Amino acid sequence: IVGGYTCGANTVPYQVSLNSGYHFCGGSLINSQWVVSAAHCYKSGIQVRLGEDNINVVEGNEQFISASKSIVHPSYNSNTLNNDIMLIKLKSAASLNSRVASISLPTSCASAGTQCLISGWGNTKSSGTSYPDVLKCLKAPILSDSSCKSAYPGQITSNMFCAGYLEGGKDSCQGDSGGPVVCSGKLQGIVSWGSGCAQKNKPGVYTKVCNYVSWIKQTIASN
Ligand SMILES: [NH3+]CCc1ccccc1
Ligand SMILES: [Ca+2]
Repeated sequence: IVGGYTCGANTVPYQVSLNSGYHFCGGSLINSQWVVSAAHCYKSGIQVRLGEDNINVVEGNEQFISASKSIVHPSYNSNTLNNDIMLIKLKSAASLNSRVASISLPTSCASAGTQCLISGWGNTKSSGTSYPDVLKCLKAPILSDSSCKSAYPGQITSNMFCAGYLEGGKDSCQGDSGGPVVCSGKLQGIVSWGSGCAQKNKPGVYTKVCNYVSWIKQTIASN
């Protein structure tokens, strides 16, 4: 996250870190046994780390549960990043409390103008690199579909939205991938892609979760 603030320990209780010996992607807990992330975060041998604030320090609220199955969206295209969403099932169910909690799926798509919370452990510089160890938070509005398509001519599908600031300085960034965009207490987006980070007229692009709600529900009902 570039241009954000420190969230505070366990103030984003649905936030997960996907670990393969190191943090590589964020994710969101949608119930005690299922995590949703970006399909471009797919990897074998994922351990899901819940209850994290400092990802380099065991602070006491963590639950490290290995993944038993990962399901990438059947129409994920890695060249266009259309349908950049995947589900991860935990080997055992997470123990849910004030600090580890699932986030609700949407019943409505969020509109342009809606303010949202984006969070992650990704890079905090738009030029060069500095990775935080504690979770960073950013409040950003969903942008109109027409300013999104004007920023990324020919690349925005109906399964994407833009969120952020057209004049840059504030954005999600590398390592924030797969993480949550929560608007009014519902998961509306997944950190998916963009052109660099926090650049003028290059806002973050996010997977539009409301389009995927019945694939998610069907898939967890059957796996
Ligand atoms: N400018 C969009 C933000 C972004 C950039 C790279 C990876 C994930 C998110
Ligand atoms: Ca920790």
